[PDB]
Amino acid sequence: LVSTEAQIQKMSQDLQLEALTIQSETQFLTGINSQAANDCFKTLIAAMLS
Amino acid sequence: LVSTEAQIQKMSQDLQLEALTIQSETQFLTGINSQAANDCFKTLIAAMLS
Amino acid sequence: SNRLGQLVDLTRLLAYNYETLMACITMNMQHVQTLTTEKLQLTSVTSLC
Amino acid sequence: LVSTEAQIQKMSQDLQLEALTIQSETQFLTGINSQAANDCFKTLIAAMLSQRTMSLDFVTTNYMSLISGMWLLTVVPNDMFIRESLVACQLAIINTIIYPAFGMQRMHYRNGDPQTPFQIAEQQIQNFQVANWLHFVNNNQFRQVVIDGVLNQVLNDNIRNGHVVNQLMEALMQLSRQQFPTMPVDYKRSIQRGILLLSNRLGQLVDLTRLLAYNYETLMACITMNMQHVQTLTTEKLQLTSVTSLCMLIGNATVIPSPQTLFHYYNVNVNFHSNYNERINDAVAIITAANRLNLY
Amino acid sequence: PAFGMQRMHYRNGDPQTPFQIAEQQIQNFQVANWLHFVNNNQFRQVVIDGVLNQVLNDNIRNGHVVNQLMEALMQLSRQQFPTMPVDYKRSIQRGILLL
Amino acid sequence: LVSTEAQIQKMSQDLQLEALTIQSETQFLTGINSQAANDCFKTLIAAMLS
Amino acid sequence: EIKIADEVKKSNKEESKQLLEVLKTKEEHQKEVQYEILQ
Amino acid sequence: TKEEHQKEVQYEILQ
Amino acid sequence: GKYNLILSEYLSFIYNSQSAVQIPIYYSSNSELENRCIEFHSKCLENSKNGLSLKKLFVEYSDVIENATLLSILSYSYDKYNAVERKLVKYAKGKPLEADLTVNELDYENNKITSELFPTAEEYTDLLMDPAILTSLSSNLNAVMFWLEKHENDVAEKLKIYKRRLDLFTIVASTVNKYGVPRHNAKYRYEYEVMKDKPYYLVTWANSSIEMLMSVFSHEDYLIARELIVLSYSNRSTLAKLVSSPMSILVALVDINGTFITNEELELEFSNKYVRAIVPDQTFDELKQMLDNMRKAGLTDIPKMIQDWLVDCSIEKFPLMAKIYSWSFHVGFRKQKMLDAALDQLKTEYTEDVDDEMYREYTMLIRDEVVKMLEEPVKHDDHLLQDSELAGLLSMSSASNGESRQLKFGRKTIFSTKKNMHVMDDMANGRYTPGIIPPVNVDKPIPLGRRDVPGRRTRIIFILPYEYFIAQHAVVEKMLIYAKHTREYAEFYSQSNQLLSYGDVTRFLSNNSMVLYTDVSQWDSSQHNTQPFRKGIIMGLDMLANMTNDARVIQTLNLYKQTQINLMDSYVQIPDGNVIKKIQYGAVASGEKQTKAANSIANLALIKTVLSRISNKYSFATKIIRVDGDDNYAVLQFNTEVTKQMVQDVSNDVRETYARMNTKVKALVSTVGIEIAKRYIAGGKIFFRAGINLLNNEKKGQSTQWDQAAVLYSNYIVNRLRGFETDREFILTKIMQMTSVAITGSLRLFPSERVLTTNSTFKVFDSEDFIIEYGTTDDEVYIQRAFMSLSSQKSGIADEIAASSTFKNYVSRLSEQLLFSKNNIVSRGIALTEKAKLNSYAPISLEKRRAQISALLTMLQKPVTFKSSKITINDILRDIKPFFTVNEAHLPIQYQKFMPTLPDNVQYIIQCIGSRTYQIEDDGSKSAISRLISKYSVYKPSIEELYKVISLHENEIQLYLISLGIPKIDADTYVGSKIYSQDKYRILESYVYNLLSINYGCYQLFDFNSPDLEKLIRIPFKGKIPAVTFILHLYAKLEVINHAIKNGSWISLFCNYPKSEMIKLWKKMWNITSLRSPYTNANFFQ
Repeated sequence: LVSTEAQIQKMSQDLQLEALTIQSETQFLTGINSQAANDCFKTLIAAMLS
Repeated sequence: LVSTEAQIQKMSQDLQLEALTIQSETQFLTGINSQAANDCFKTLIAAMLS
Repeated sequence: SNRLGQLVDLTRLLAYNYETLMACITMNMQHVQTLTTEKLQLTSVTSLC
Repeated sequence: LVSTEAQIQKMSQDLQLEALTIQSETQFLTGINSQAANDCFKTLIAAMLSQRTMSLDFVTTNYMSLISGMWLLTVVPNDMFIRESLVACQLAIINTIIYPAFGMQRMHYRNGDPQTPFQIAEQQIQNFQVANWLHFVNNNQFRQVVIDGVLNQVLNDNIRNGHVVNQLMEALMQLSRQQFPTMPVDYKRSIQRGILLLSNRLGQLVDLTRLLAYNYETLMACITMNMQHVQTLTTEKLQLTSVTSLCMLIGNATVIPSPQTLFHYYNVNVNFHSNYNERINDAVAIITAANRLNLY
Repeated sequence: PAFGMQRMHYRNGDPQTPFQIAEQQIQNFQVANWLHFVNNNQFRQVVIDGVLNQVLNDNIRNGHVVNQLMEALMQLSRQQFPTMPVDYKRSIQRGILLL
Repeated sequence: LVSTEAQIQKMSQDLQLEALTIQSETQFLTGINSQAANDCFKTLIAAMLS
Repeated sequence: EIKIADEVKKSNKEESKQLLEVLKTKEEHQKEVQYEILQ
Repeated sequence: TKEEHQKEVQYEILQ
Repeated sequence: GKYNLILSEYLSFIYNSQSAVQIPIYYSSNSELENRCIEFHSKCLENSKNGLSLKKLFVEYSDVIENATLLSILSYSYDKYNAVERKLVKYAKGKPLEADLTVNELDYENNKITSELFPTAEEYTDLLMDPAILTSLSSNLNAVMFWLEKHENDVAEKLKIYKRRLDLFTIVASTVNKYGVPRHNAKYRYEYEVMKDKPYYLVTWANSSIEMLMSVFSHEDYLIARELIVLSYSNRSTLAKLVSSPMSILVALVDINGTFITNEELELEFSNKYVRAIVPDQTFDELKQMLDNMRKAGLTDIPKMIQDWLVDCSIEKFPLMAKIYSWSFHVGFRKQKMLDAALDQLKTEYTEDVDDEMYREYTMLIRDEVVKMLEEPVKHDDHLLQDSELAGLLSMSSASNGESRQLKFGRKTIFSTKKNMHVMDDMANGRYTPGIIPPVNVDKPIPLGRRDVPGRRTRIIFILPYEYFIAQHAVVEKMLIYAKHTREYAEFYSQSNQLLSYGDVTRFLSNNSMVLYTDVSQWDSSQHNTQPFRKGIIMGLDMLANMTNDARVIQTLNLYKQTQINLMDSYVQIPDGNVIKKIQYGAVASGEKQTKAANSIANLALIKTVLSRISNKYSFATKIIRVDGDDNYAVLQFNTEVTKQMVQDVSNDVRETYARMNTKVKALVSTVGIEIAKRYIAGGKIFFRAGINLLNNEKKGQSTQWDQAAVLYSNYIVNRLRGFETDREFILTKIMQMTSVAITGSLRLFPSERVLTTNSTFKVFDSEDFIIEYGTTDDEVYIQRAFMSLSSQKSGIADEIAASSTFKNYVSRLSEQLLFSKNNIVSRGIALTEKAKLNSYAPISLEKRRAQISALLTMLQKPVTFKSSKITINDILRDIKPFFTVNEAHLPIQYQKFMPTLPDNVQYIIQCIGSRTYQIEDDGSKSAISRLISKYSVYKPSIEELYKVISLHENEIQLYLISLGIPKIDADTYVGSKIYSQDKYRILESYVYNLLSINYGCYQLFDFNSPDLEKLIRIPFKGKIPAVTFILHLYAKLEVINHAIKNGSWISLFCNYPKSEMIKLWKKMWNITSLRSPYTNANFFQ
């Protein structure tokens, strides 16, 4: 999987997060990790199968 | 060669960097040095020659 | 683009140095992809520019 | 002169500078002080009077230097500047202000070109105000006139009355209205800020041009030896930050040469001229006598 | 600056006031009208009860001149400030908004 | 008169003053007080009267 | 602490460090807003 | 201290 | 990095006994090394207790002596008796000096035996000789002898310096040894018992001579020092005046070949203008008479030097004239009896034969100036004039000292001279009557203080009741507001806070112009400062009374008028043995609130009248008139080039016209330069006298020996910048003598270099001259934190005063005058502010200082086991240091030299980056909060207090402002406006500039905004964190400038500071807990 650190950095760079401003874009980084990605993959395929 | 420090300062002026904002332009100054410039020149000419 | 003239000069310098040193090659310059490569960093290209 | 602190504060307000960056500012405010303004005034008038070539010193990152250089090339004939420095200043002005304003590709100017950057830009520029100002700067020259038996270099009558300052201003205004298609909005903002700083003092600039011309001609009346226009071996270095200081700090105070100062200048010139001629006469007499006496 | 006009080069000792020149040079009707009123606003010398008095224009007395000033100010606000940075127009707009 | 505190706060909100930037709007609040207002009223009316 | 991936929190790379600083500043700003609301 | 008082709030930016 | 070695060698020198032990204490930030430091200190203490040698311990803990930082040295000596005389007998080989007892007009000013002047111990007083400095003559002799021992075996020019100083010290030491070294007491005073059989001025003369001989480097230095040292033994009155007299003419003999021109308060634009010096024969006759007076006093070398310089009158050799001028002031003070000095001051010949027309015009001009100053505030009902009494109460801390009165607070009795405490006492006892101005006539004559300056005559100072200050404060503050924007008032004119310290006289110097300058320091009892002056002010007040409808403004003006009326008929008190002389004195003197501004007004009116009369015989335009304190100067421009006859005629006409009004003036007319009290211009160059005395003081200060060592180093720095170099090793020896503290009669603690040179309340000096001390290493940060922990101390006296019913009653009355009624929260803040304002009382400040020093001593006796997270300036600099890269650079010399007596390295800095253009004020004066505070009180909160306040809550800032005396409406306007958000940046700028001495020492002469300097600094800009950018740029500028100062070469700095680092440092930039001792402030101008 794409490195979580590298992808998080790229998302921050794209979102252009401003420290002095309260933004909705910040919450975009919530819960981004490889364990969650694998959880989604397994959940989707297993739920469709069962 | 153009002074690395002077060129970095000029480029930073041109880029309008903000310390409190995560920006793509912050990476534009990455790895700018005279050693790298000489390495690129030598690598290109030598690779074409050989 | 703030270094357009410098880029023209750099391209001419690269080409001239290449052909001047090419005049000193005695064995045929065979263009074929090699097994291993020489790594070139684009940050080095930015430094040169 | 306008108080340096007060003028710096006003310029910071116009530029909307970040707090505490006045000390570190290098795009607009660096080098602005009364000493530099006075030095610029003295250097310009003295170089024109003595017909000494001038050398322009500037940092291309300072936009205020480029706008003050626009004014300087408007008012001072370009033959007064060493060719390389004038070419560098014109190239910086063209590639930083004019061409980016009109969306033209950056000029690839060849060193040693028979034409100056402004001469090329005049052909390449379609805007009438900018092209007209460029043409005037290209063709602004001294006039050689023998006045009261002394050869003198006379400025254009439009420089003497400060009318050229309007022409330049027109060009600047046309540059402020451009879109800068290829540049980020911040670039247009910076150019507009520099032009705004210069044009907040349009009346002062007209006054300063008239004052320079008047002082020049008044002190020129006191010269007894021919003002020969020829490039000198060495130059006098003129910093564009000094020009910016002179533009930004000149008040409404008219300073003209004192009558006793004029008399002293004229007397010094007369004494030097008379000494020159008398020593020429002595040398010529001795040489001719030695030749006629066959002292081989 | 609101209308993009070149900065006035006003001469000390000029017979006309800056507003009198601007009135001739300004094309916007509301601003020019306000300039004309300011130029020609004067006291009326009137003898009331045997005493010479200086009387304000009736439009000043009922505050109607404020509406003309406000129309001129709104016209200035609507302008583009072509030669100025957007922050300068912002500052002028904010002052006009305060008023 | 309108409270100087309330009016100054309202003007600050309207001007959107920024601490980081040097602004012309910051001077708009200079010398606003009830004493100055009364001084202006008295000066204008007294000068017109005399 | 900031609920981000551990590899970003422990990173020595400048991008991750600036991201953490920006996130901390944002959290402090929101806390300041709520504190002013409470006051 | 003012910043220290503001820290007392129980807000976490990323849930 | 030489102070510790010199300290160790000095300890060996002064404690050369075999029982002498030096125990060096160390500290470290590293726990592993700190443990070794603690063990090493414990073992050293144990060995000394058992009397065992410590050499082996230096081998056992050689890492501590290497990697740890020396904190102090403990010295144990047990043979201190008669040590200095034992050392001195070696150097007493020469012939002792014999005083000439027929040199001074007054008998007691002749350096004869004390018994010959004070037959009995009851008659004795050291006030006429007291060095007034907390360091002994024995210490000065020890320092000189240590220097001689250290440099005994020097070679080359160093050997010549040693030989010259050895000859001068041979003179001094033989003279002192003839009578024996007098012994000081704990107060560093010399008693009758130890002075009976010695020359009365032996101690003070010896101190001055030691300073002079340690200030000798060249042969000319040696000649001047020998002449002055030998002559000042006998001459105590007229020597300095004799030597300084020629300068006033010399400045007029040097042509200008280019010059400086003041623009705004330090900004110079340079002219290439050439002006010839026009000197009439009468001036040359006066100079000849001055040299004859020099020779009649026994001078041979100094007049010969002046004559040699007079051959060419060149500015290149003028530094020798400036040297003589500066050296003249180092022959000490002239502390004559108050009776004689006063009688000299109030020696008046009043006449009815004065020009009535001139006096009426002068009075009218005074009235017009007063009206001009006070019209707008009076017409518009200014709040200060409405609340004049409250303004005076709030500003009492800025008032002059009163006469000592017995005050009681609670159960304690004190003898304060502070007028605020007098007001407290009078309020508590029902004696507070601002509406009544006490008379100052023969019934209640004015007590007199004295101001003494070397060379200059003594000035009398009124000591008035506090009612005069209360009545005059607001009116004089309005006067100062007017005078700050009036160019004629050189003392007050300033755009923000800085004065035209270089003066404005060279702008209009030309060949058709002449400058008339006059010393007016002696016009205190002149007839024009009598009834005409006071009545002009009274007429101005009467006119102003008709311009206002407010009863409170009218009452303020009435009280000011009453003060003037009372001072018109005033008497002065002068003690004389057992009889107090009451002497009629209806003239002007300092010690009154309006004295400075009123003197400026009167001098401007007088010079305008005189110039009006002088226009009768000559046509000229008066270009400028400047009234700068003790001097006046006006530039007159003519339609022709100035001739000798024109200069002589103008001088004579000015003198005669001043005499027409009974004013005795020495009107000096030049074309090229002037000589005033605070500077003199010659040849287009500016010079400042370097006459600050080091080992002698005008009067006993209210500071500690630590702070006096700091002041000694500050004075040495100022003298060095002005061209009078004293040996730095001697100054460091004095520093170690004065900063040492006796733990016991046998144990003495000497602080190390790190302790004394660290930025803190305890700072004394810098390791390098002219370079601010800072360091990024862990030990420096550690010790700065440790010292910051000791800054906060309480005062028992302050606590008792604040708890007293008198202070509480005063606070209640202040609160009710401030429109608060039993607020219970505002009152407590006001009480805190008043308790802080009590700090001006000398016992309270001394108690706090001694508490701080004692805490420091306890810390220094042990390795520093203190750790804190508190942020100091060194922490910031350590954070930002690793990201700076240094390269070698070059700056051309492109700036003129306008101060020829500057040290060569400082001059190099100025020539390369230029002189200061405009100054950012160090107190945050141009911040919104500071301007709001100044709107009501002249009390200036320290920039540290403002820095702390500006980061507090909104209500905390509001409460602080209300406590300072700002009305609630204005404080709430400031807070609700959120102006503190913008103000914090100005406050931080001022705070950092104060910490790093940007406006003191040589830094004040430099341009930190120079384009040349910023061309060497390359910091890529990252916006929206202005504090971090500001500190980075200031640090880079300091690094470059300090490198150039130390090395004479230039370095470019580059810092690409990461954004994350910027954000981390941003949090710390507003939590800086740092202090710098105000005693280390070296003000180049004074």
